[PDB]
Amino acid sequence: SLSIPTIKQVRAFVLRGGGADYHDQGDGHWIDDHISTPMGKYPEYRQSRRSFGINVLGTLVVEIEASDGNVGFAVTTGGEPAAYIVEKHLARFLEGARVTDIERIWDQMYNSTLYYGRKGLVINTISGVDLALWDLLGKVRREPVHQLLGGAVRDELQFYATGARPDLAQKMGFIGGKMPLHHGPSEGEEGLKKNLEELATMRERVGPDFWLMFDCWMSLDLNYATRLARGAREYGLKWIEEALPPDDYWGYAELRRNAPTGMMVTTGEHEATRWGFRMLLEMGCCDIIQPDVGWCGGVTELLKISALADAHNALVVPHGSSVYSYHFVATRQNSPFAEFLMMAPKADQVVPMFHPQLLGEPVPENGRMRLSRLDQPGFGVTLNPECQLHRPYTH
Amino acid sequence: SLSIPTIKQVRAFVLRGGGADYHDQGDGHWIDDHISTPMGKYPEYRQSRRSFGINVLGTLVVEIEASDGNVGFAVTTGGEPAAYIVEKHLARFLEGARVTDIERIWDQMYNSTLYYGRKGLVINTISGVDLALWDLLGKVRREPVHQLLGGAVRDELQFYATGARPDLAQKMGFIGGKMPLHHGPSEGEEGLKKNLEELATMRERVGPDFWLMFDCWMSLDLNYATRLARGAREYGLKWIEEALPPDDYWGYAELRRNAPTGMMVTTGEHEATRWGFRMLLEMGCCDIIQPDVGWCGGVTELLKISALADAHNALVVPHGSSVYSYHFVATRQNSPFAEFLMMAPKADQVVPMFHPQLLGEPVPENGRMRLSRLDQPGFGVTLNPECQLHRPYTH
Amino acid sequence: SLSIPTIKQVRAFVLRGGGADYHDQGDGHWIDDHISTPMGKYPEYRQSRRSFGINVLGTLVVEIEASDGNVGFAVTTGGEPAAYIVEKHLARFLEGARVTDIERIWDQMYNSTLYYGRKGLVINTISGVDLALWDLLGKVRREPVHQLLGGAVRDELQFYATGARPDLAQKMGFIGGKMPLHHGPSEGEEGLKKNLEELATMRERVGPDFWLMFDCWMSLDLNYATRLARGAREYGLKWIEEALPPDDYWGYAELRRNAPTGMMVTTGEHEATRWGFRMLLEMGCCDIIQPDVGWCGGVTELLKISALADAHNALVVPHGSSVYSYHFVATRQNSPFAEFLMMAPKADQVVPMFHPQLLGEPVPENGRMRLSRLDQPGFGVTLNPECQLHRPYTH
Amino acid sequence: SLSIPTIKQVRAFVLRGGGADYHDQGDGHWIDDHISTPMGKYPEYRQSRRSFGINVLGTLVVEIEASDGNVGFAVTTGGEPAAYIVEKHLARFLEGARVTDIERIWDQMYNSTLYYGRKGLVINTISGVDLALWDLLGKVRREPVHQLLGGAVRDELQFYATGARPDLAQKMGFIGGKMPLHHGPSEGEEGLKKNLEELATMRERVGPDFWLMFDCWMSLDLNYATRLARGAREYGLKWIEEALPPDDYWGYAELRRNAPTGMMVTTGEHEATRWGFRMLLEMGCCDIIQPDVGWCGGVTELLKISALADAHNALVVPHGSSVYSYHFVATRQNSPFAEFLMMAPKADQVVPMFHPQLLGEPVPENGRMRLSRLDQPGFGVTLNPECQLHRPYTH
Ligand SMILES: [Mg+2]
Ligand SMILES: [Mg+2]
Ligand SMILES: [Mg+2]
Ligand SMILES: [Mg+2]
Repeated sequence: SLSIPTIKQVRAFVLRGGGADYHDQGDGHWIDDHISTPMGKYPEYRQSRRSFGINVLGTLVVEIEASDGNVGFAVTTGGEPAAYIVEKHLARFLEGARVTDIERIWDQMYNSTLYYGRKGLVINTISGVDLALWDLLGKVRREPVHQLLGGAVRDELQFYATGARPDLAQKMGFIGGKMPLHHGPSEGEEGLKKNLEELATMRERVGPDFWLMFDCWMSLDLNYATRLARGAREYGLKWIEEALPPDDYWGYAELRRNAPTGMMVTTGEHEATRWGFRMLLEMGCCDIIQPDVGWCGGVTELLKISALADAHNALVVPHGSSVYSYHFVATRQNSPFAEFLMMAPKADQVVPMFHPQLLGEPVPENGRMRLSRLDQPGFGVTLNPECQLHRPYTH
Repeated sequence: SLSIPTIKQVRAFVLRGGGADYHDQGDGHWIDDHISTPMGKYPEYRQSRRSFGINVLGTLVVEIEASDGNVGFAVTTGGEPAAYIVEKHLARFLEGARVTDIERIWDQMYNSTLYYGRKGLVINTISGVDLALWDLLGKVRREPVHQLLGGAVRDELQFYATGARPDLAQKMGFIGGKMPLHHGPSEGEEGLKKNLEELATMRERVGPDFWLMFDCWMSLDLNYATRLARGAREYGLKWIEEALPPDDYWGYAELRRNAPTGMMVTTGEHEATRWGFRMLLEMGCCDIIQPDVGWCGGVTELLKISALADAHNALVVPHGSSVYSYHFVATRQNSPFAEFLMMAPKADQVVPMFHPQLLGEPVPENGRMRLSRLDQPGFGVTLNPECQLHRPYTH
Repeated sequence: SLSIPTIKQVRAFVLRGGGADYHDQGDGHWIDDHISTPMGKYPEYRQSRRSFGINVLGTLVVEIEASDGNVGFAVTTGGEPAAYIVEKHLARFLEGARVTDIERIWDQMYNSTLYYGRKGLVINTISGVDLALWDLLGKVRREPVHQLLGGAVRDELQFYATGARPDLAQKMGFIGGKMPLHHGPSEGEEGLKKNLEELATMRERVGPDFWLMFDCWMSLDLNYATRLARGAREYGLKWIEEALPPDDYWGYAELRRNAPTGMMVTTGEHEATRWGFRMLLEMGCCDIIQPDVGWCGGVTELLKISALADAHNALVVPHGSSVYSYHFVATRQNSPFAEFLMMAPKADQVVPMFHPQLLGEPVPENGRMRLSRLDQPGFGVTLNPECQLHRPYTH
Repeated sequence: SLSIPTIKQVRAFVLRGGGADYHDQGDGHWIDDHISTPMGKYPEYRQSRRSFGINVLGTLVVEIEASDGNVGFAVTTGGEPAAYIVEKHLARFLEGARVTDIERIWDQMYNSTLYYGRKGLVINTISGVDLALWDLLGKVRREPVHQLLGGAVRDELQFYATGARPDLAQKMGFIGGKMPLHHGPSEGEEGLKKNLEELATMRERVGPDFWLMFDCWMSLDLNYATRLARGAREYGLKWIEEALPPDDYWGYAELRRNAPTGMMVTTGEHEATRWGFRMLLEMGCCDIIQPDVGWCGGVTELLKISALADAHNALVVPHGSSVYSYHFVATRQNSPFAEFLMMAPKADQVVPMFHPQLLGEPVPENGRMRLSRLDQPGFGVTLNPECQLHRPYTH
């Protein structure tokens, strides 16, 4: 049988400016233009999410070198504190292990960090290592990750675009456009009117069939979300996303019940592990779960989260994670379409989602992506040599 | 990247005499010695399960030849009627497909047979094909199946033994002994006393720590099972298995609630798909689910069933399926120990579980199985040339 | 009215060796002596919790300097990664604020870190800052923290002692002794017998009335915990703590239902926020919630958690946090007794809980602590000059 | 540390004519002009609430003198019978106690009156003493009560006005207008038509965005309330308040379910303690709880009620209690806006809510109140020397 290499060393680097950390941006970007958030109730933190620190972490790069010379890697959000965790804590569970010990390594990472993990940063870190491991395994086997995950179930991926210009997204071939909500509860009725006006304007431009969705980034309360959803019915809003904070399971269940018949309620990008998603599904909190592969626990855990959704006959549409989501969703019956975040400042052109960190990163063409483009080993990308890496720790 | 072969042809064969169909035995075997079943209420069908036709199907052998010459295969219960389904119906979804299209092929087999499937024989058939596909993928990758399923999470498997001699199993290093219940409700109080006498005798021989369990093969009613469990508490019975018919979800939940504190209720060998097991788990029907990989939908579906169990923090101890279960359970955190069926007529020695069909089949060595022993490609076994195959159908 | 000062600067430091991070110990300590944990299923990580990295973070020291010269501080678990969060992210919400803006500062810290927080390390960090804020407010007001929290409701605190020697704790005046469980599920029946033997031995030494408890540090599964509790009834075990991982709300509810009548099930030291505890209380997961003030969100959030418990008429016995818990529990009707960790290596004498970091730290005197002893401003302690602080980051 | 004074004496006085007892009015006031109540079914008690005795108690004034000369006080509804309770019963728990023993004193007051308390008058009395204690503590510390309650979370309070002239309230800067319902179930369809006509007239005058609410003072039945709410949908009614009697928890839950999507159901001004509000929240009886600080148990208990609402992510908008509510709500994230009762006979001008009892009482200016106006110690008000006090009892 094939001689399986062992893991020689694990390394963590930090990278800043775009890439995995969607919000690690500069000035003039739609993704930081008055997005409604839980902090919006404070005027001083309403115009910019960066002002309250959404960009304090940056990107965590994890590299895993095997005894055969192969090197797998992945990028996610975490930066220096995450690098500390990788170098000082998690490395011990990987070094010396066979590259195929995926399930065992994940279990040790999760159980060993349980005392300060469960959700958030620690899970982001575990996800990063996990992705790097799958990248390495793919490289060792000389096959793309989708083939290690049961194979694709569709010949191409179809995308909806997230950004402030759903009208421009339609012209680019996308199947729908998810817009950021710009006004929250603290802006009262005037803000609600402005929210609905924005949706109305886009509906007029795109026609009655193009999909339109609202992303609320955990910024509303039950009543406001209920009224926004009801008011959006007139414009055929397909779904309302992350209306409430992730810990409010009860509120999501109520919102889904009070929502217009046919309109979906989605959430999950800030939820983690099979247990977090079990709570969402069992309490009937949403119609679509949206875990981020780089934050929910990685591919190993997403496989379990996905199977849970399968049993619940629920749709799983991961929070756009570049090739990390593309390789995964291609193999899932429960993920008929995918999210493509428009990282161009004015959302007026398609650019790689994790630009400029990944070389070889495919992007939708007329809103689609042929599976044939994901034919390289692992996740099929290489780290851009132009991105200055920083290794804050060693072990 | 590696050149993935396509599937050239699928073939179905029938084999009789032992093997995958555990009950396809001759005379004098403990496995057919007055085992309590739902038919026990009829004196004419009480002594032998073969009398009511538990051995009417025999073994289904599925072979899948790839364009590179590799041939994967698997064995399960189904015989001629299953071969008909494989050759006349399922073959079309596999031939021409890339060997890595596992998820897509499974979905097509299940959705195309829904009108006459869901559970039973049709799922057994789908499972056999699925197993042959995983064997083939392992051979193409030149790796044992456990490495394709996330890698082992333990260095060895530990087994409990199923048969009429738990005392002898103890001497052979097994961690426990599950014995068949010989008397059902129609045999009244005398039968109940006999059941408890057999347990008492074995408990006396093995000491207070050795695990002892009762397998009831769907033969009881709620009250009888309740009383049997209570009476068995005095002997520290670890669990009572398949006390009721598979369709009685409600009864299982009630039984589990009325069971002695600490004693477990298990079931599942006659349950199929992620949805069947979701019902068992959500309704609180059992403490351990026991799907048979060759009957529940195969490895592909068992992965999803297992993930569901993970979310429910439930134990999964698959019904023994020789190498097909060994390779799978080795990779699951939720499967700490495994079942080994004692197929020797008097359960007084260890013999290959699927004897005589599988050459190279590993047997437990003093109740354990080092993972280092499962180092060959696929499921690591070959079809015994001695077994005369029969090809009932072609396509 | 009193002139309220503003916050001039917040600083984060890292300290190693004992202190707030209970597990940051050296060799020969009972607290690292074969404690049962979720990693115990791996022989390599069974003897020492330090081997899997329970001591990788160390202590986070937060200092908050006000415009009047007063400086509040606190210690908790978090180290360098937590310091990064404090300096690079949280500082902005405090500097310039009036020292009395506690509720507003907490809300901003939590809502600004939601995208990578909710539980774990980020909450530990928020908790440390919150504790330093309360220490500062107490110093500005020139009053002990208990007087800022509604005043004491008892004249003295009474403690139960946690460590491997409940017998010695009895001789030192404590009201009970909580001992660490040393064997988990992977150690089977032999381990279960050993666990019960240790309990039996201690019960024999202390008599039938002295309280005895078992701390399981998230290491069991439902069935094992069920059997351990039943076996411990013979020895009058008062409660079984953290039997299951924090994310298994469903399992806890089941365990509490199957627990011996009168025996309590407790958990919560690894749970955070009002919402995490709402889930525990509403689902009937435990009889006593045990949040750690330095990990659950700080005093500000613990006040809300405590009020929730009040409505549920539930007991709240916070995980011991030295003066940070003493000042809080003294004011709560729902916290009749408190936890005191025996940090002496052999748990054979009383030493300061957060030794050697806090000068002026009060120790129980014959198992009790008169409130008259907590008469100094804030939390009444000073940073030990001996401890060499490290300032990893600035802002 | 600061030397904390003790309580020297507690005194209770009675005051009549306006003030704390909102309904202790004379002729010609909107607050007594055909308000719908549970007694409305009797024609003789329909025109005036005073006719059935809503004004039989008057105001209870509680004074607490400390050893340092400081004197705290508060006003609420209770009069002579409440004074009896204060002087003859509650005084014993306060005199001799340190002014900071807030939690202990409250507990003793509640537990000692449990046999004839729980809700109603007795709790009003406890609330009065509790407020006087917080006023005293604020005076001793020389800080406004909001700073003792975690500090303000907003720079100003925004108010909606309660009275028969929401149109005039809009012109005065208020954010909304809550109108009293004038017709109940016994007036049949004619009365329902008149109720909706009144709402229609006000909606025409104020425009589509100004908030309009209906206060029903416990006067309806489930069906009538359901039909009124449905009929008010046309006029964008924001919420329907106290539709049913306080003991009908089941009815409130049903009403909230049958209510127009987006319209809120509120109640609680006649509910008391953490347990009363737990029942409301857990049974899903309302979207907003409206405890009166002077009737629900005081600030000490409202802190617990508020925390409960926090866990339930529910809005808390206290039933206008002058400075007693202002100081509290300023510190709560869950109380974004406040109620201001228009005590002017024709609701055509702003006058102090507790006029003429409190000197130094702030009032909304153009519908808002800067937190800077609540800068005096305690609740910042003094008893008006012109109000003839009466001390019916001594002890
Ligand atoms: Mg989103
Ligand atoms: Mg069985
Ligand atoms: Mg503990
Ligand atoms: Mg009202």
